[PDB]
Amino acid sequence: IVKMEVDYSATVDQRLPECAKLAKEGRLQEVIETLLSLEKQTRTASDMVSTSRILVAVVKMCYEAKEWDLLNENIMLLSKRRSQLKQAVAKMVQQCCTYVEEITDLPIKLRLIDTLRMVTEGKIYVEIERARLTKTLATIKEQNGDVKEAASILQELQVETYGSMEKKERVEFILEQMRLCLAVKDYIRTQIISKKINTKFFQEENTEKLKLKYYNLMIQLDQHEGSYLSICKHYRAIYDTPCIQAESEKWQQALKSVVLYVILAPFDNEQSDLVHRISGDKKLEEIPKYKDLLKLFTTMELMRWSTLVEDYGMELRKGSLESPATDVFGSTEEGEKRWKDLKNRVVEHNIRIMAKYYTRITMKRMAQLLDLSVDESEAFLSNLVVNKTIFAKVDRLAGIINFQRPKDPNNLLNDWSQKLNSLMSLVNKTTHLIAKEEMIHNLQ
Amino acid sequence: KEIDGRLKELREQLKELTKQYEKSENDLKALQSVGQIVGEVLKQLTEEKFIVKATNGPRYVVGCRRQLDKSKLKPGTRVALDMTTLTIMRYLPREVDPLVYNMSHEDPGNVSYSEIGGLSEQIRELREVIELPLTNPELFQRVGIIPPKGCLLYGPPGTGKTLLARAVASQLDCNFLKVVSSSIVDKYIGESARLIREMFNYARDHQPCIIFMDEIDAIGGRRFSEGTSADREIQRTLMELLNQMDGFDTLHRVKMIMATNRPDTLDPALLRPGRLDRKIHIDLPNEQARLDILKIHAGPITKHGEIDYEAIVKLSDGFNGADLRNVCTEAGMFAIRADHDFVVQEDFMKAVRKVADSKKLESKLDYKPV
Amino acid sequence: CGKTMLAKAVAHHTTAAFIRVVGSEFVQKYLGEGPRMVRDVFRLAKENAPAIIFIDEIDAIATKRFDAQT
Amino acid sequence: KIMKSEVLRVTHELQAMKDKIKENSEKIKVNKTLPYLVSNVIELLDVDPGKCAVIKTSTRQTYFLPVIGLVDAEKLKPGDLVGVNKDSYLILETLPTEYDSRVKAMEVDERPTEQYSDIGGLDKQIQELVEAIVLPMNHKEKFENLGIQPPKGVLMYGPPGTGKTLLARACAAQTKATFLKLAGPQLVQMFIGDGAKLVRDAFALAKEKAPSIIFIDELDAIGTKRFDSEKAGDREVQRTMLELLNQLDGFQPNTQVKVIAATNRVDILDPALLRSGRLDRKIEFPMPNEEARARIMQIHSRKMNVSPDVNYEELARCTDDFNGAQCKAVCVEAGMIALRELTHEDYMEGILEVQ
Amino acid sequence: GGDNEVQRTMLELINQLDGFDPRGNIKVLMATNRPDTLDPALMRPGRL
Ligand SMILES: Nc1ncnc2c1ncn2[C@@H]1O[C@H](COP(=O)(O)OP(=O)(O)O)[C@@H](O)[C@H]1O
Ligand SMILES: Nc1ncnc2c1ncn2[C@@H]1O[C@H](COP(=O)(O)OP(=O)(O)O)[C@@H](O)[C@H]1O
Repeated sequence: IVKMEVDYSATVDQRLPECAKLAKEGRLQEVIETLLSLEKQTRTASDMVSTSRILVAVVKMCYEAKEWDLLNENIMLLSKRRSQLKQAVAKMVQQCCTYVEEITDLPIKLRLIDTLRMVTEGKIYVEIERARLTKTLATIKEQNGDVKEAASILQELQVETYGSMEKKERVEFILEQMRLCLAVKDYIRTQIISKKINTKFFQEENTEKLKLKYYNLMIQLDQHEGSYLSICKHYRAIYDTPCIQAESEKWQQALKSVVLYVILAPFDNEQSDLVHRISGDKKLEEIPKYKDLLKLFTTMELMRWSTLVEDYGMELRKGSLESPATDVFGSTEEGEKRWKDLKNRVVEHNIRIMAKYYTRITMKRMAQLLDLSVDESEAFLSNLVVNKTIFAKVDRLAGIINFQRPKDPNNLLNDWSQKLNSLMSLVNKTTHLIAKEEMIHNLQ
Repeated sequence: KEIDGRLKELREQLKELTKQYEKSENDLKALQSVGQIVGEVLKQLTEEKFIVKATNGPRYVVGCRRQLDKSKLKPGTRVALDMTTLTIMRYLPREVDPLVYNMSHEDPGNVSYSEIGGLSEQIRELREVIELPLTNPELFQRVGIIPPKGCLLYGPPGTGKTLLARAVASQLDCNFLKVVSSSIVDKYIGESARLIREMFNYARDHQPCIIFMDEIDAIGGRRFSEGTSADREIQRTLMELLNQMDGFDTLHRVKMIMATNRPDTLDPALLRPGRLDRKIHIDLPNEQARLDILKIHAGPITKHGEIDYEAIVKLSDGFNGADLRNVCTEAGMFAIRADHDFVVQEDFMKAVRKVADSKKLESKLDYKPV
Repeated sequence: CGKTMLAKAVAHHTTAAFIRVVGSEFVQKYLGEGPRMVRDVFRLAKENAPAIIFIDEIDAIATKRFDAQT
Repeated sequence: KIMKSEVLRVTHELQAMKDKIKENSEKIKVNKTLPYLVSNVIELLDVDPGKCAVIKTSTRQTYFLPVIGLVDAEKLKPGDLVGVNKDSYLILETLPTEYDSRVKAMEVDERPTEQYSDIGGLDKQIQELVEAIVLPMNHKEKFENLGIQPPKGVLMYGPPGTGKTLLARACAAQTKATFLKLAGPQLVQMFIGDGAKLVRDAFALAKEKAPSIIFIDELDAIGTKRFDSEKAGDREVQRTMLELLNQLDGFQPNTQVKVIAATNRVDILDPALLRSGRLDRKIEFPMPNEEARARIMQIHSRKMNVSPDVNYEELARCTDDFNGAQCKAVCVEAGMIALRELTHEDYMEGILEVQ
Repeated sequence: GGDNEVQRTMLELINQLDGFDPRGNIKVLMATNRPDTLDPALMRPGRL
């Protein structure tokens, strides 16, 4: 930073070890003060290596003489005297980081926060920030997982993540704080941090247990409130990882989860694309979920969930592994919520398939097909139409419904004319075909 | 084998060769090719009637016959016409400023921007004005602000501005536009602001364009008293430039990097915040920065471990990296003299004193900063 | 004062057509149709009695009187 | 095996292939022998759903020949003066462009004939710049194999009459390459960008015509010492100065076209042109001593045989603070009076006449 | 910029009466009342 004026390498070499011997147990503070004067002299002489060695020696003397309190105000004075040399203080924090991690003790938490206060004065991205990250991670381990330190590690990561990250160390630090955030069970902030970090991909092509760990912590975050389409998308994003690391149990249970989720997701054009892409997989045939997907994806079958709970509901009781199935539906509280989420999901599916097949269906039959009463069937029918999914008009006094838009006489005669022209074209094609086949058949 | 190996000769002579009969037909095809006149459709008269200005002659109207996709044609689109076929036979997109294109797409093979020392602050200034807005718009979305537009570099004529401009040009080499800000003058009254609008339209076509132009003082000026017709052409060119870069419609993801030598003579209207968001002065190289540049320039030099670099630092002061390859050069043909394979420290001392005595003569080595 | 905030207003204070014209754009190769466009814009103005014509950037380009014709 | 069938096709397919372009070329070369429309290339890289072009014709027309049907855009770089079909409205063939009116032939000497023997006095300096300029021309391959790119900018500073102009032309003659001379004191043009345009086409002309010698005179006039007063701030000449700066690196590859700048006082330049990749070889041009001045005028008068046995020693004594130009004027003053003085005494008055 | 066409004429006239190859055929004489010639007044000792 600034040019060195007067070096004292000879002075520190001839005196510092002698000072250490004179204060082996640290009972003398005049020795600390005289090295403070010496490092002040070198600081005014703008020497960095001499000051750094003095600070390293001072903390080392405090380590061996185990004066924890006197260390606290000593490092406070050193870091607050005039701010000294940024290289020297960055060094001194580093050996302090190396020392606080070896002695468990009770007041190391006080040591951790003390250095945190010394480094939080600024100068984070510049002059060492990994020490502060390690101290915050060290605090997490000391408190064994809570909400206050999880918030602290939440509000710390952003500066160093944006400034100077590591393709392994930084992302693991992000993974090690979101799990605490999910442990706190905060959802808005955990969603915000997850979506601001997942933009940094294209390293997962060489992941060992990182992309899967990220995903398996954000599975609970999404599915907690309402997510069902993003659930299937990253459950297939953890399905393609056993493709390169073929382990049967995780692979098969991932297949069971993604197949169940992709069907369970609310109907949309994108979900139709995923279910068609998922279907036809060569490696998916050997599981009962293959039969479940083939039945429940297409051909507009009557998805009577009362029948499905025994026809294809065996995954609840016993399957090949039934570990994802028990996680989804075998649970008590969240399982019954997902059971109800299967219960309705097949109701809109049955309404949707009935929309393209039956124009007018009596109220009793539709309620029986939906496995509900008249009022519940009309309530869901109202739920579809307010979403503009289906074109439905009901006479509630009569209990009769219609799905065909009233045909305006303009386009009604247009399709009649198009039907006429199609017939006219068919006459032309048939006439040419029969007359020419007539010509071939009378070549005799 | 004689019937085998004599074959392998004769067909190879051709392949790429004997590729002439069709080249002949193509140029004969050109010989009877109709040349279709070119205009810009000002506006669409009706669904089948389109008002088109010939680039030179009058506005005609033409009409697509059966399948020319009249919907995709827009007021201002480019179509081919014929004074005989009465219609548009095919449609054509736009232009790209060709003269500017090649001189902006012929960036020579440079070295990395890390090969110049002492300007790390300027390097990170370039990163947080170019890379940051496009890589992470989500952070600025949480911020809710627009990224800055441009940055100015000024100082002594020897700083590394050309190296930095060439290094950032070599970083992309595909969407980087270089401007020298002096080919604007031409024989005709036109084609002065027409070109300026054209690569601005090119900057509209490609979002991540980095526009570099040098010597704003070559168009800037302070104020022209008793202006000449050539002076008057600057001020309308400057005004057109100002109203096309700031104006009423702004640019998106387009950043302008400009450099000059006289900051005081620049027009105050351009340098106000909003057009020039940041002003950066590249100062004198530091003594340790000069040491790093000297080591960089003396990399591939046959020398042993006796060179007193500190002596060079003490003697050579106020000397840009320009003067340092001079010293490296001057030690070069000093080594050529007497036919010495290696370079001795005395050659560097001769170079330092000769360059120092060279530099004594010149005064006012740098303009004062604003 | 903006010098156009009264033209963007007023045209809405009393409902009236507003045209930017732009003098700098007008001086171009379309000098032959320059008379025609003035006729066209005047006809547009005459078509809607509630209208105002607003022309900009006259000083620098549009018929400066002290500098000789170039 | 299968040769005799292959080549009876091949040689036939070779000769008939080439004959039809011989027909076609003719069919387009007569059109190339009748082009009429300048090529103001307004390019589009129209990739076929490769390239394309717009040609502002001479008759004020525009023709969008598709994909440029005859000439590759690698060589057909934009500009003007490239053959266009008068009937087919297609790009025909490249042809030399226009060298900016003044630059077409400002003062360009095709080949100088002045020899290195008639100049002298500064032989150490003249040999120094020959090694830095002439050798990079004749033995250019030696530098190419060595790996060191020769420097290009040589600044030759010294009071007038030191033989800078002859030395530059003599060096150009030795290189046997194109020589281009720039009237530096008159590059200050009232027209905006005129001097910038002139220097561009001078560099363009030099690049198009051999490894040349760009001999720019009056570098002090071109570049001010940045001593900025409101009397004159070198505002409009800083335009042209940085223009010369950005064209100094145009010929860095293949290391051709050297720049020689002649002035009297190098101190009147800012540290812009004194750059290692730019003008770097500054060579002093002092007034010759008594021996050198006597030798210079003796060489000048070598073609004069009127007065035998003139040792010019008294002339050397009387030639105090005189230039090589002054020595030439002194000797030719004898060449004007030595009719019908004569020996060792018809030389003094030459300097006295000028003032 | 005051008298630049004069300078245009000066450049071309020097190119014309430079002689190139010396020739005793053509002659040139320049007559004024005051020696107000430009900078070529020092090149002319070789020419005029
Ligand atoms: N900071 C620097 N580091 C390395 N080389 C430099 C530096 N500054 C100048 N040079 C030398 O100067 C030449 C580049 O000219 P430059 O100074 O970039 O022109 P400008 O300052 O007008 O942009 C190169 O040959 C380079 O070696
Ligand atoms: N060493 C020399 N040998 C022969 N003639 C010389 C020499 N030095 C100068 N001259 C004369 O000087 C004239 C060149 O003058 P000029 O180019 O104005 O001087 P400078 O190159 O120093 O500016 C030539 O006509 C030439 O006759």
